[PDB]
Amino acid sequence: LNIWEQFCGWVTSTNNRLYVGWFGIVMIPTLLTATICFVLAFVAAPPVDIDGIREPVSGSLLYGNNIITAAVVPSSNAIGLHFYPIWEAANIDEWLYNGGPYQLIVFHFLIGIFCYMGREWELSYRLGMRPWIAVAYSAPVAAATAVLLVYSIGQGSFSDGLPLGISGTFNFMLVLQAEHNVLMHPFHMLGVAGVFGGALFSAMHGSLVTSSLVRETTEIESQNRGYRFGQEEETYNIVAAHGYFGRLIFQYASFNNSRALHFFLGAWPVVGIWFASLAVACFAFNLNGFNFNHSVLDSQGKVLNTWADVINRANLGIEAMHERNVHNFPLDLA
Amino acid sequence: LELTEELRTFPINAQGDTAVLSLKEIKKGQQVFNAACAQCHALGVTKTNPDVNLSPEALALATPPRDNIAALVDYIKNPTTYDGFVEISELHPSLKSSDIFPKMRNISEDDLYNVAGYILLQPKVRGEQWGGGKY
Amino acid sequence: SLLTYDDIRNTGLAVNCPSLPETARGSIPLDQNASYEITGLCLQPTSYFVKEEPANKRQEAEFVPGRLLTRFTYSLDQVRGLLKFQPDGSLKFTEKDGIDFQPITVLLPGGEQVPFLFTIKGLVATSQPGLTSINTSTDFSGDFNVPSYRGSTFLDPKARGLASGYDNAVALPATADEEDYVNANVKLADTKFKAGHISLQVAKVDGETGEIAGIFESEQPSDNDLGAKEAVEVKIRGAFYAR
Amino acid sequence: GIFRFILFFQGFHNWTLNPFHMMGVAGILGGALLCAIHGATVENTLFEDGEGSNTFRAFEPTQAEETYSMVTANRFWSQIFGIAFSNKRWLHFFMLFVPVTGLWMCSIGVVGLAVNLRAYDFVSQELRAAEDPEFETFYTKNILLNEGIRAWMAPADQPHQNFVFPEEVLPRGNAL
Amino acid sequence: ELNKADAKLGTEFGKKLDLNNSSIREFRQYPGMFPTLAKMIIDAAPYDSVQEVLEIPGLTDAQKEIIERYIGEFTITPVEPILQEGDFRLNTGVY
Amino acid sequence: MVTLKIIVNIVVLFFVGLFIFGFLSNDPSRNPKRRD
Amino acid sequence: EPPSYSSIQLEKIQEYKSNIVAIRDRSTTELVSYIQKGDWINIDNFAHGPFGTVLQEMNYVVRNLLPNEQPEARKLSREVFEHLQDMSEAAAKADRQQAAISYQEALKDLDLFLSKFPQ
Amino acid sequence: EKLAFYDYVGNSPAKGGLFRVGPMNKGDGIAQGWLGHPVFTDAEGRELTVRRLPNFFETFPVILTDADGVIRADIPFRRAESRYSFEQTGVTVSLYGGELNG
Amino acid sequence: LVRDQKLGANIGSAQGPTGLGKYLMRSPTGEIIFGGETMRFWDFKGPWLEPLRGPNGLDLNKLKNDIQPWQVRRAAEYMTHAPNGSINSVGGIITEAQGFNYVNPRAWLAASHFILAFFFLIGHLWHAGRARAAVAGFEKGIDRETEPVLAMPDL
Ligand code: CLA
Ligand code: CLA
Ligand code: CLA
Ligand code: CLA
Ligand SMILES: CC(C)=CCC/C(C)=C/CC/C(C)=C\CC/C(C)=C/CC/C(C)=C/CC/C(C)=C\CC/C(C)=C\CC/C(C)=C/CC/C(C)=C/CC1=CC(=O)C(C)=C(C)C1=O
Ligand SMILES: CC(C)=CCC/C(C)=C\CC/C(C)=C/CC/C(C)=C/CC/C(C)=C/CC/C(C)=C/CC/C(C)=C/CC/C(C)=C/CC/C(C)=C/CC1=CC(=O)C(C)=C(C)C1=O
Ligand SMILES: CCCCCCCCCCCCCCCC(=O)OC[C@H](CO[C@@H]1O[C@H](CS(=O)(=O)O)[C@@H](O)[C@H](O)[C@H]1O)OC(=O)CCCCCCCCCCCCCCC
Ligand SMILES: CCCCCCCCCCCCCCCC(=O)OC[C@H](COP(=O)(O)OC[C@@H](O)CO)OC(=O)CCCCCCCCCCCCCCC
Ligand code: HEM
Ligand code: OEX
Ligand SMILES: [Ca+2]
Ligand SMILES: [Ca+2]
Ligand SMILES: [Cl-]
Ligand SMILES: [Cl-]
Ligand SMILES: [Fe+2]
Repeated sequence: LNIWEQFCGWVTSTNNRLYVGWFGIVMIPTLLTATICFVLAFVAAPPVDIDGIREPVSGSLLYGNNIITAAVVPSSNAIGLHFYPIWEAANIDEWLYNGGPYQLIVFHFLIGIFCYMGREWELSYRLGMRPWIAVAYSAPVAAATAVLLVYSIGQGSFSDGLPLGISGTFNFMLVLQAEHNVLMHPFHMLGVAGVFGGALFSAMHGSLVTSSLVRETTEIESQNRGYRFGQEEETYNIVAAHGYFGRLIFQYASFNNSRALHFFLGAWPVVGIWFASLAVACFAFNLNGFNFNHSVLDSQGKVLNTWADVINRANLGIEAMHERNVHNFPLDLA
Repeated sequence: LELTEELRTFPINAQGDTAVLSLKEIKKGQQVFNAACAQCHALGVTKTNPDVNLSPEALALATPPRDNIAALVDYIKNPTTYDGFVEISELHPSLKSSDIFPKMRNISEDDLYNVAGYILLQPKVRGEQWGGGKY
Repeated sequence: SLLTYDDIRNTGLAVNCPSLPETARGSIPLDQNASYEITGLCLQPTSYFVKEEPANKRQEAEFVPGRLLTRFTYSLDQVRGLLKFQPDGSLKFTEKDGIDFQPITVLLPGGEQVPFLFTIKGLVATSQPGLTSINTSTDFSGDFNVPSYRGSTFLDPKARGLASGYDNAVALPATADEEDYVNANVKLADTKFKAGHISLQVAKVDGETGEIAGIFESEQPSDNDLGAKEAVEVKIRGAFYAR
Repeated sequence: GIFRFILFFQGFHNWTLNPFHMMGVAGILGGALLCAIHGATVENTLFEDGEGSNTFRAFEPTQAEETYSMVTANRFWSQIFGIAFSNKRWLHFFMLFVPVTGLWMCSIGVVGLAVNLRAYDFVSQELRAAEDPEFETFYTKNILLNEGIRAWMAPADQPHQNFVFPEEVLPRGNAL
Repeated sequence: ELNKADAKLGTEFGKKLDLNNSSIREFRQYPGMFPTLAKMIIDAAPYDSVQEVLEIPGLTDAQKEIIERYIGEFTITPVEPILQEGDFRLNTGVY
Repeated sequence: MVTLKIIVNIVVLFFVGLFIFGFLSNDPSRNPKRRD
Repeated sequence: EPPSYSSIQLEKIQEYKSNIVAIRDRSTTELVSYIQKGDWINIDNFAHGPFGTVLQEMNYVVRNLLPNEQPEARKLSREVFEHLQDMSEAAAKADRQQAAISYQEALKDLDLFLSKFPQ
Repeated sequence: EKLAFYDYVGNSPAKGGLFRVGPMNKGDGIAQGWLGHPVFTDAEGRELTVRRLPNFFETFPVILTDADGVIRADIPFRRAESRYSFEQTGVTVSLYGGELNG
Repeated sequence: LVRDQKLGANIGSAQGPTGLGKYLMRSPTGEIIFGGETMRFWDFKGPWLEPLRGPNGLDLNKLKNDIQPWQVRRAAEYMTHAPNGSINSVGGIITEAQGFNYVNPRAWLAASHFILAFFFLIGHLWHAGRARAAVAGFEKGIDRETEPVLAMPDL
C-alpha cells in the first residue's frame, strides 16, 4: 500500500523463517560483523601484546597453536580504556598489533545480544504469549557483559577482560582468583547454588515426567512416538508423578501444580546466576571476597593455619606470577 | 604456650634493663596498632618504603637501635632515617608533626608505650610474621 | 591554535612534537673556552623510516627496505641532559650525562618480522670537524652512544628462561633438559655509528635544530638472533643556553 | 576444604583443559540453561482457565488437558533460535540427558587424574617454548601459573614431607 | 657462555657487598649505611679501590667513621654491563 | 580510513535511524489481539 | 591561655614560619618572569605547587596559635587564598596584567602575616 | 644397573599424561648407561644430598639439604638477595661408580 | 619515583625490568606518564600532580627539584588507601593479611549501586512485559479457543 509501510509489514511480520524485527535490525548487522571478524581473527590475526609492554602474544591458528588455546586476545594496557576503532590507527598493522580486533567483537557482540534480549520479548508480543522471557535472558547477558565490559571498566584497561577463546578463559579465571579471590565470596557462592541447583532440577524435572509417561506404544518402537505434536491430551499424568516424589521426600514438600513447578524451574538458576554476574560486577570495583587470613591464633599470637591461608598460599603464588614483567612496584592495585 | 609473663619481657630502655607488661595494655596496644600504626605497617612490612621492615633482624640495624621501647617511643616522637641524620617529620606521622598528621592528636605517651611493646612481641611469637612474608 | 595550552594537548597528536623554531639561519652565539649552563630539550621524534635487512644468501642482499611502525606514537624522549664541553682544539664535545632516553619502537618491514628497534642515547661522546667558533647551521655532530638491551635482566620468556635469575635453561622437558642452545643470555656495551646535523638555529630563545642519522643494533631477546641494522633519521630539536 | 582441592587440581594436575572435565562444564552449564529455558516457556504459554490474575490458580491436578501450548512455543523458538523442540517428549529426556552425561564424562577424567594421567602437557607447543622466545601464547602463559601453585602452597598444604623453602627458590615474577 | 650473572655471583659479590654493582639493600645489613650514606657511594665512586672511598666529596668525617667500622667487609669487583646497567642499583626487583 | 570512518558512521545512523522511528510508528498495534 | 610557647613555637611555629619564608625570598624568580614573558601553564604549576605549599602549609594557625585571635586570623589567611584564585584563573583570560596585580596583592598579605603573630 | 633403573622417576608410572601418547621410549629414548650416583659436597664436609621430586609434581625446585633437614644449597630463582646459591657455597659433585666414575 | 630522587639515581636513563622506563615512559599520545602498569590510568587529572603537568604532561624540568613534602605525603596516603577491600572490613590486597581495615567507600558505594542499577533493569524489563500485555489482554495467558498461532500460516 504505502512504500514505507510495505517495509513495516515485512520486518514486523510473523511468517518469516527467522524473525528479524525491530530489535533485529540493530542485531543482525552488528552480530554478523562480530561473527565474521571473530572467525577471521581466530585463524589469522597477528600477535597482539596483551600485557601492554612489548611482547606480543599469539592467538591465531596459523601461528602454531590449537583449538583449546588461542583466543582473539584483548587490547593493550597502553590504549587503556580509550575508544580504539580501526580508523584511529595509522595503518591496519598498527591496529592489529595493539589489540585491535577484540574491541570489534566486544562492542558489536554486546550490542548484538542486548538486542537479542528484546527480540525474544518482541515475538512474544508478536504472538499472544505472555512476555516474560527477556527477563530470563538477562541472566546470561549479564553473565556475558560483566566479564567483557563491566570488569574491564573498574579494574582499569581492556586488557583485564575475557580473552574470548577456550583456554584464554582459563587464564582469566586464575588471574581473578589471584588478583581478588573469587571463591570466598558469597555472591559467587549464590551463583553456583543456582547452577548446581539448575544442574539437578534439569535432571530432576526432566527425569520424572520421562518416568511418569503413559503407555501408547509397544515395546519394539520408540516410546517417544505414540502421540502427535500439538495434541490436547497430556503425554503424562502429574498425579502419579506427585506422590512418587511425595513418597521419596516429605509428602508436604512436593509440587502439586505444574505451573507453580515450572516457575521454580525457571527461578533457581536464573535468580542464581545474576548473583554470580553481580559478583564479578561487584568484583569490578575491587569489592572482593573476604580473607580469613591469620584469623584464628594462639594466645601467643602465633598464626594457626586454616584452609583459608592454604587458599592464600595458592593465591599468593598466582598473584606473584601472573603478568610476570609489568609490575615494577610492589602492589598490584592497578 | 599460655603467653606467660617472662616471654613478654623485653628491654624497655637503652641497653641495660627491661620491664614486665601485663595483658590488657597489649590489647589496646593492638587496637591502636590497627588504627594508626596500620595502613603502612600491616604484617611488619612498610608499604611505602619497601625495605624498612619491622623485623628485629632489621630493627637492630637502624642506628641508634630501635629495640628499646623508650627509644621506640622516642622514634615515634622524633622519627628519623637509619642513621639519625635528618628528621623525616615531613613524611611520617609523629607528635612533633601533629598539625601535619591529624591522627596523632588523640594519643598519649603511654598509648605509644604499649604499641612499642606490641610491635616487637609479634616477632617473638612468629618468625615469618613481621618479615618479608613472601613465604 | 595559537599556543597549545595543555588540556587541548590531549589525544589530538599535537603533543609529540617539541620546539620548532623560526626560519632564521643567521644566529652565531659565539661561545669561548668555559663551562655552560648546559643545554636543554635535545631530542628527537624518531622517524623517516629506513632499515637494512639481513642478507643470508651471502655477500649480496644489502639495499634497504622501508618499514611501517606497527605501534603508537611514542618514539620520543625529552627534557634533561647534554653537558657540553669545548676541548683543546676543535671537536666540540657533548656528554649527555643524564638525559631521559631509550624509548623502544616495533616495526615490520616487508618480510613479516617484528624487530624491536632501540633509539638509545647512552653516553654519546660527540666528535666534530675542524675549528668552529660556534655552530653555524652547517656543522656535523657524529659519534656513537652505547646501547642497552631488550631483556634488562628480568624479561622472562614464556618458559621462565633468563640468566640473571629465573630457572636456568629448561622447565618442562625434564630429560631433554640441558641440551637446548638459547639459554646463554649475556649483555653488551656496544659502539656503532650515528650522525646529527643542524639546520634552523634561532637567536633569542636560542634553540638549535636540524637532522639526525642514527644507525643502531636491533634486539637480542636474551640472545636468540643476531642484530639487524637500522638507519633512523629525523630532526634533532635541541635548546641551548650558556654561561 | 573443597576449595583447596580445587586449587590442588589446577596446579598439580591442570584439571582445566583436559577434555573430560570440559564436557562436564558443557553438562552442567548446558543443564542449567535447559531447566531455565524450559522454566520460562511453560510460564510464557498459558491457557486462560483462570479468571483471576495469577496464573496458577484453578489449575486442577486431575486435569487431562495440557497447560502449556507447545504450538506457540514451537512457533516461538523456530523463529528466534531457528531450531525448536518439535515434540513435547525428548524435551524432557534431553533435560535428563544433558547433565547426567556431563558428570559421567567428568567422572572418567579424575580416574585419569587418580593415576595422574593429567594431559597438562601438549606434545607440541613446548619445544618452541624452549627454543623460541618469539613464540608467545596463552597456554605457555597458563602453564607457568601452575608453577605458581606447586612451589608456593605445597610447603603449607603438605607438612608431611617438611618441605621448607629458602624464599629464593620460589617462582616470583617481578616486584610483587 | 657462562650467562654472565652467576659468574659474578661467585667472585665475592654473593659473599659480601662490592660497591660497584651492589644492591642498595645490601648496605642495610651493616649498621649505619642506609640512605644518606650509601647515596654518595653508589652514584659516585665505583672505581678501583677499597680505600678510595672515605675520600669522596659529599660526606663528613662523622660519615666516614661508620665506613671504618666495617671497612674489611667489602671487595671491589670489576664493573659489569649486566648489573650496573638498568638503574638496578637503586631499585632492584626484591621488595 | 577517515574515508572509511564516515562509511561506518553512515550505516550505524542508518540502522539505528531505522530503529528509532521504527517503534515510533505504531508499535502497540500489531500485538495480535485488541487494536491489531 | 598558654602564653609560654617554649617548644611550642620554637620547634613548630618557627618552622611553620620558616618554610613559607623560604618560598618568599625565592618568589622573585621564574614566576615573575612567567608573567613578564610568555609561559601560561607554568603559573598553574606554581599556584598549586610552590604556592600550593604556601597555603596548605599556612593552615594550622588554628592548630598551633592563640585561640582568642584565631577567628580574626582565619580571614587574614583566607584573603591570601582568594586573591590567588584570581592568579590561576586569569591564565584562561590570556592577559597577564590582571594576574600581575594579583601577585602584588600577595606582597600585601603574606609578609603582613609574617610581620604578625610572633607568639 | 637394573637396581639403578628402578630408582628413576622416568620409570615410575605416575608421570605421563593422558595424551602424551606412545611408549616410554618416546619419552626418554633408549637407556644407555648408568653414569653412577651423584654425591654432593660443599667446600666443607658437610655432605649433602638430593632425594627430591615426588610423583604428583612436574617441576620440583632443586633443593640441597643436610642430614637433619636445614637447607644448604638451592637454585636461586632471583639472584638479587641470594644467600644459599651454588656459587657462593661452592658445591662440588662426586660422581661415584657407573659409567662416569671418579 | 621521589623516593628514588632522595637516593639520587637518574630517572630517565633507567630501563625497567622489561625494556620500558621504570618510572617515566611515554603514553601512546605523547604525554610523559608514569610507567609500569599505570599506562591504563594515563588520563589521571587529580589535584595533586596537576602542579607536575607541564606543557606535554609530567615535565622532567619540574618533576625534579619541585616535589613538595605535602605533595608526596598525599600520594603516600593515597597509595595505601587504594580501593581494595574484603567483604567484611579487610583491606589492601586479598592475599595480604588483615592487619588493618579500610574499605574505601568510593568502591564500597560504587558496587552497591551496581547491585541496584542492574536489578532495576531486571524489573523494568519484567514490567514492560506485563504492561504491554495489559493493553493486549493476554496477561493471563493465551486463549483456549481462538489461539492466534493456529491462525498463522505454516512455515
Ligand atoms: C560430598 C559432596 C558434596 C556436598 C554435600 C556438597 C555440598 C555443597 N557444596 Mg559442593 N562440591 C562437591 C561436592 C559436594 N558439595 C564437589 C565434588 C565439588 C567439586 C570439587 C564441589 C564444588 C563446590 C563449589 C565450587 C561450591 C560448592 C558449594 C556447596 C554448597 C551449596 C551447593 C548448593 O546449593 O547445591 C545446590 C543444590 C541445592 C540447593 C539443593 C539443596 C541441597 C542442600 C545442600 C541440602 C539441604 C539439606 C538440609 C539443610 C539438611 C537438613 C534436612 C532438612 C529436611 C531439615 C553445599 C553445602 C558452594 C558454596 O560455597 O556454598 C557453601 C560453592 O561455591 N561446592
Ligand atoms: C563454568 C564453571 C564450571 C562448571 C559448570 C563446572 C562443572 C563441574 N565441575 Mg568444575 N571446575 C571449574 C569450573 C567449572 N566446573 C574450574 C574453573 C575448576 C578449577 C580448575 C574446576 C574444578 C573442579 C574439580 C576439582 C571438580 C569439578 C567437578 C565438576 C562437576 C561437579 C560435580 C558435582 O556437582 O557433584 C556434586 C557432588 C555430588 C553429586 C556428590 C554427592 C552429594 C549428594 C548428592 C549431596 C548430599 C546431600 C546431603 C543432604 C548433604 C547436604 C547437607 C549439607 C549442607 C550439610 C561439574 C561437571 C568435579 C568433577 O567433575 O568430578 C567428577 C570435581 O571433582 N570441578
Ligand atoms: C558468553 C560467552 C561465552 C561463550 C560463547 C562460551 C563458550 C564456551 N565455553 Mg565458556 N565461559 C564464559 C563465557 C562464554 N563461554 C564465561 C563468562 C566464563 C567464566 C569466566 C566461562 C567459563 C568456562 C569454563 C570454565 C569452561 C567454558 C567452556 C566453554 C565451551 C563449552 C561450554 C558449553 O557447552 O556451553 C553450554 C552452552 C551451549 C551448549 C549452548 C551452545 C553454545 C555453544 C557452546 C557456543 C560455541 C562457542 C563458539 C565460539 C560459537 C561459534 C559460532 C560461530 C558462528 C562464530 C564453549 C566454547 C568449557 C570448555 O572449555 O569446553 C570446551 C569449560 O571448561 N567456559
Ligand atoms: C585397555 C586396553 C589397552 C591398553 C591399556 C592400551 C595401552 C597402550 N597401547 Mg593400545 N590398543 C588397544 C587397547 C589398549 N591399549 C586396542 C583395543 C587397540 C586396537 C585399536 C590398540 C592398539 C594400539 C597400537 C596400535 C599401539 C598401542 C600402544 C599402546 C601404548 C601407548 C599409550 C597409548 O597409546 O595411550 C593413548 C591413549 C589415549 C590417547 C586415550 C584415548 C582416550 C579415548 C580417545 C577417549 C574416548 C572418549 C570418547 C570419544 C567420548 C565418549 C562420547 C560421550 C558422548 C559418551 C599403551 C601401553 C602403542 C604402543 O606402544 O605399541 C608399540 C601402539 O603403537 N595400542
Ligand atoms: C536402626 C534402624 C534399623 C532404623 C530403621 C527403623 C527406624 C527406627 C527408623 C526410624 C528412623 C527414621 C525414619 C529416620 C532417621 C534417619 C534420618 C533422620 C534421616 C534424614 C537425613 C536427612 C538429612 C534427610 C534430608 C535430606 C533429604 C532426603 C532431602 C533434602 C530436602 C531438601 C532440603 C531439598 C530438596 C530439593 C527440593 C525441594 C526439590 C523439589 C523441587 C523440584 C524441582 C521438584 C521436581 C518435581 C516436583 C514435583 O512435585 C512434581 C510433581 C514433578 C513432576 C517434579 O518434577
Ligand atoms: C572460528 C570459530 C567459529 C571458532 C570457534 C571455536 C571455539 C572458540 C569454540 C567452539 C568449541 C566448542 C563448541 C567446544 C565445546 C566442545 C564440547 C564440550 C562439546 C560438548 C560435547 C559433549 C560430549 C558434551 C557432554 C555433555 C553434553 C551432551 C552437552 C550438550 C550441550 C547442549 C546440546 C546443550 C543445549 C543448549 C541449548 C541450545 C539449550 C536450548 C534448548 C532449546 C533450543 C530449547 C527450545 C525450547 C524450549 C522450550 O521450553 C519449549 C517448550 C520448546 C518447544 C523449545 O523448542
Ligand atoms: C529472614 C530471611 C530473609 C528475609 C528477606 C527475604 C524474604 C523472602 C520472602 C519471599 C516472599 C515470596 C516467596 C514466594 C514467591 C512466590 O510467589 O512463589 C509462588 C510459587 C507458587 O506457590 C503457590 O502459591 C499458591 C498460593 S497463592 O496462590 O499465592 O495464594 C498455591 O497454589 C500454592 O501454595 C503454591 O503452588 O511458590 C513456589 O513455586 C515454591 C517455591 C518457593 C517459593 C519461591 C522461591 C523462589 C525460588 C527461590 C529463590 C532463592 C534465591 C536464591 C536461589 C539460588
Ligand atoms: C540469530 C538467529 C539465528 C541463530 C543462529 C544460531 C542457531 C543455531 C541453532 C542450533 C542448530 C541446530 C542444532 C541442533 C540440531 C537440531 O536439529 O535440533 C533439533 C532439536 C529438536 O528436535 P525435535 O524436537 O525435532 O525431535 C523430534 C524427535 O523425534 C527426536 O528425533 O532441537 C534441540 O534439541 C535443541 C538442543 C540442541 C541444540 C544444540 C545447539 C548447538 C549450538 C552450536 C554448537 C556447535 C557450534 C560449533 C562452533 C565451532
Ligand atoms: C603511628 C604509626 C606508625 C609507626 C609507629 C611507624 C613506625 C615506624 C618505624 C618504627 C619505622 C622505622 C623502622 C626501622 O627503622 O626499621 C618507620 C619507618 C617508615 N614508616 Fe612508619 N610508622 C607509622 C606510620 C606510618 C605511615 C602511616 C606511613 C606511610 C605514610 C609510614 C611510612 C614509613 C616509611 C616510609 C618509613 C621508612 C622511612 C624511610 O624511607 O627511610 N609510617 N615507621
Ligand atoms: O594485570 Mn591483569 O590483572 Ca586482575 O590484578 Mn591487578 O592488574 Mn594484574 O592484577 Mn592481580
Ligand atoms: Ca590519636
Ligand atoms: Ca650479591
Ligand atoms: Cl601472566
Ligand atoms: Cl608496578
Ligand atoms: Fe513442560
